[PDB]
Amino acid sequence: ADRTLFVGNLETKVTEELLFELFHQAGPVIKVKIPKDKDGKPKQFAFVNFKHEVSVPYAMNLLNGIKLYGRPIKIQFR
Amino acid sequence: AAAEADRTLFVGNLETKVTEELLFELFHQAGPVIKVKIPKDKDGKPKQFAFVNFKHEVSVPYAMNLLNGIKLYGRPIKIQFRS
Amino acid sequence: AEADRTLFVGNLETKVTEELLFELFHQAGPVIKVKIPKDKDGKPKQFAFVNFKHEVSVPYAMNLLNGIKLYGRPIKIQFR
Amino acid sequence: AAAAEADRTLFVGNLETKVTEELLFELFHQAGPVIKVKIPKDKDGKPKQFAFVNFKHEVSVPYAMNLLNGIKLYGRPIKIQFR
Amino acid sequence: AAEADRTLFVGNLETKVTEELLFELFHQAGPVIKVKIPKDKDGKPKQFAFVNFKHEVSVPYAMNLLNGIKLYGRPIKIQFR
Repeated sequence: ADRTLFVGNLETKVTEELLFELFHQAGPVIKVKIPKDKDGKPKQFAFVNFKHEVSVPYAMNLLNGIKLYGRPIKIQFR
Repeated sequence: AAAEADRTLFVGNLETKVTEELLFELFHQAGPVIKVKIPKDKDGKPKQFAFVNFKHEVSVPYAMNLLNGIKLYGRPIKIQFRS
Repeated sequence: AEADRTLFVGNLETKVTEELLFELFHQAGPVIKVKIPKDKDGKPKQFAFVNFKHEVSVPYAMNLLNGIKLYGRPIKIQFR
Repeated sequence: AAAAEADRTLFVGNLETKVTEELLFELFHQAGPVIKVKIPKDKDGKPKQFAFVNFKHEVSVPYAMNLLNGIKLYGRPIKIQFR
Repeated sequence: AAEADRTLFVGNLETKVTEELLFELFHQAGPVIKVKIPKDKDGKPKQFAFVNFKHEVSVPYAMNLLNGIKLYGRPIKIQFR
């Protein structure tokens, strides 16, 4: 839980599979999770858990603000 | 089968000289393209927009980031996923 | 005459030669010829015509090279 | 010496608390071999919000300065300054 | 045969820029004959340089590629003669 990023401002069509492939460019990714509504539907953010800590500052610089389906993601850390 | 739609982009603000062949080669850089269509007038003219159908849906968010706003004969295209 | 594989390149610095433009635009595909017309007194003018072998080079070249600075002066590409 | 070490050392300020000497070594290594990196701690402590990066080759100094100045580490851009 | 068409003026130099640094930097535009940072009448380096390329094409290439680049925080100002 020290190598995890918060990716907000996600467009409705962004899936976990898309973010994994995107953040994998910053290093091996253990898993991605878009939390689902209390009644099943995705929320508009994901948690991206890297294997290595260095992927965190690398991923932020590399991908912060990148547009997915027109909407720029917002990366935060802790 | 009709999604097909999940893999289609609306490309607007097309210069009249842009051909279906050009868009194909252009959007092929984002992945395999199944078909491209520039709808036709009742006088055969272009309506200044097209539909690009990719094979994989990952190409969709990729083509957008990579081509949206690119100028074709001076006119910047406008890519929309559903339009 | 169906040679619309040709671009106009205005706003040329005095030191831009046909050789330079050929080499510069060759990055967008084979070039048949480049021309800088000379004026009434044998002096080159401030624009050029670049004729491509393939039409696809035109939209490519426009997007790739337009507004690039040669000797500090940005070229102004036009189709017709 | 220790002035030939002063002309091969850069001051890197506006650091995020999370930035470690290791991260900086790897980052500035992209501008050439790095002898040593030091984030000073004071009195307690503590530690400080800047770093000293000592290159082996003086050429790395203007290179790194022009290559890495202003890039964001954990959202905070680093401030490189030569002597 | 005094070719100034293959030489660039590089002004607004930081005092720590050397002829060796400008050589290696401008070499990225093609072979470089010589680089000169002139001296004043008292033998003190000036804050501009002359870069002589072997090929004229390096001129428009170099100044499009390197003009305004910061050396020790100071952007160089390239001018073609």
